[PDB]
Amino acid sequence: KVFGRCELAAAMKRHGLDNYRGYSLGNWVCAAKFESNFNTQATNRNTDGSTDYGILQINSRWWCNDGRTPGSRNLCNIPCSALLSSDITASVNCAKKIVSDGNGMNAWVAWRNRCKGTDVQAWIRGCRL
Ligand SMILES: [Cl-]
Repeated sequence: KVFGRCELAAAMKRHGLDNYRGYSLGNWVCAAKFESNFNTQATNRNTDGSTDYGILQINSRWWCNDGRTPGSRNLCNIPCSALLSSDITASVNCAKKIVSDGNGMNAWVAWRNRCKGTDVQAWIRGCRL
């Protein structure tokens, strides 16, 4: 599923991401835009053999199991394929664990490089929220 911008904003808010760990809802929409372009089915391999999955590109080395990543930890205790569903519940629950770990949203390279320090609130403007 390719979410609309305001459509994904409403869903992330419904699942309690707005202001989660102090990160306003705009930070999460911006991150999804640049990690996956709002596409729940996005997958991208990394150099270390792991792969990033879903609308927030969660990694198979530590967080989910795709059965092909050596040293997998599956800390979110889910198959990575669950991160590609049209229902973002699984990606949201795992993202909550990631952002709580210690480095905050810096765990998302696209957020650090393209969202952090910008007008992230622009990513929810015009949305009926
Ligand atoms: Cl915001």
